[PDB]
Amino acid sequence: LEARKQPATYFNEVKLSIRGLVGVFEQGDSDPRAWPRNPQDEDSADIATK
Amino acid sequence: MITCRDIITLGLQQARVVPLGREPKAKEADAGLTVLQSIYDSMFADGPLGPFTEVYATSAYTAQENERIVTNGAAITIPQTITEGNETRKPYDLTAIIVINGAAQENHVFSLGRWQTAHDLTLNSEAPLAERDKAGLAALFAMEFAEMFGAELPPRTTARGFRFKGAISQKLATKRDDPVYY
Repeated sequence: LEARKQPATYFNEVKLSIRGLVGVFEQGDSDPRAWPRNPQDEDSADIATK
Repeated sequence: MITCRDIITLGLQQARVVPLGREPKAKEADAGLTVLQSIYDSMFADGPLGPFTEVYATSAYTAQENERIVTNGAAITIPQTITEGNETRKPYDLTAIIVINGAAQENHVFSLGRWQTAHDLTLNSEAPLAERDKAGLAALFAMEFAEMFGAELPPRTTARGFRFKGAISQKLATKRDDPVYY
């Protein structure tokens, strides 16, 4: 392209498809949590989520 | 040194009016001088040697490119080298300079590393810009000079002379820049 004295243009249309797709994951973040499977002395053992 | 009378000898046997090997006489090679003067003088006035710039200075002025000097008493020196910011170049191919005093015109032209003179062109002095081709300048001369005689130039060599007139009307020899993609 430099031998034709032409600029080397590109249209970076593959950063747009990733930058808005990480931004969906990045907003809907999460803190962990433990679910006691049956409330017969298993909610007392849910100090784990703290 | 291609003299003026070599063109008139080549011009006349180009149009096949004098034979091969014989030279023109006195009355033939002295009417051809006044018409070969006329074509060189009608190229600096208004012709393919480019437009000119007016100037009027009564001083020790040195001439630029394409500038018609009309001073009355002065010392006008044609430059040999030009320094455009230490770009010490020679002048461009085929650019003329005119200096005009009271009644005497002195034209000039720079063709291939030398200032040709092209004024008061006698029968011994060299012809200007005939180093580029010799048999092309004698076909532009003899194209209309042959009409006073009976003959005329053949078409294979007439179009040779119209190439020489267009080779100095375009100045396309010097390389120039490419297209740019701006």
